[PDB]
Amino acid sequence: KTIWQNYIDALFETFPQLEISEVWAKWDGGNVGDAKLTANIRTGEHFLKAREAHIVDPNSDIYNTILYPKTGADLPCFGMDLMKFSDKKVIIVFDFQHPREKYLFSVDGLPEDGKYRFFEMGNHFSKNIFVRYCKPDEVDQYLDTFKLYLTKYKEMIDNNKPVGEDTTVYSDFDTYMTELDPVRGYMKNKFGEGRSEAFVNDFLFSYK
Ligand SMILES: C=CC1=C(C)/C(=C/c2[nH]c(/C=C3N=C(/C=C4\NC(=O)C(C)=C4C=C)C(C)=C\3CCC(=O)O)c(CCC(=O)O)c2C)NC1=O
Repeated sequence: KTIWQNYIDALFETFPQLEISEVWAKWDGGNVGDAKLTANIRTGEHFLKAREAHIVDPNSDIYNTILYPKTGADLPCFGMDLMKFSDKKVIIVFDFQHPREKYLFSVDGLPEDGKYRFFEMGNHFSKNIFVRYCKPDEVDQYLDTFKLYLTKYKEMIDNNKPVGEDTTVYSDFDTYMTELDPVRGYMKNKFGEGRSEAFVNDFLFSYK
């Protein structure tokens, strides 16, 4: 059972071609394990990969997924970080994440964002970065907006039909995310340092 189930459903209802090609990890961890990690690789028409991490424990439920489109049409990735940290607190982030360094991407008609702790806005995050904070029982209030972002992304995929498989397009992007993403603290704590290292470098941001 996950509070993110309707977001997850919407994603795969939009892109039903994204089927599991590799289960990269199913790990136990946390307290004596109360933490579980599932890391899947999915592939399908017009995508290089969709890499999906889902970490659950008694207090938290994190769904971290990036759709890497096929290269050749200068399309952004679609990224999400849906984090429940406790019974009282969640953060929802999703965005069009463009692989070009210091390149402003936007989709006119979408909400526009407004500074954050860790990343650099406008650099692999778009003008339409969507970040909200709320209670777990409140997450579906933003589902319709998420569905609009999915609709726009499906439109760009369907209209451009990229076919390239040049993973080096994503090198700067995966390098930036590796450098800046605050995933290491949580991961080491629950799973150990070698597993943390592998998860970040060989699964999350492996195109460096
Ligand atoms: C798997 C483990 C995992 C951990 C431990 C994790 C932690 C994590 N991500 C964060 C922020 C964030 N995370 C993102 C975005 C992303 N980050 C990504 O890895 C991707 C793909 C995006 C795509 C949109 C952004 C923009 C913030 C800053 C939010 C903020 O400052 O409130 C924060 C700061 C939240 C805050 O203080 O408000 C933490 C602790 N995210 C995780 O996924």
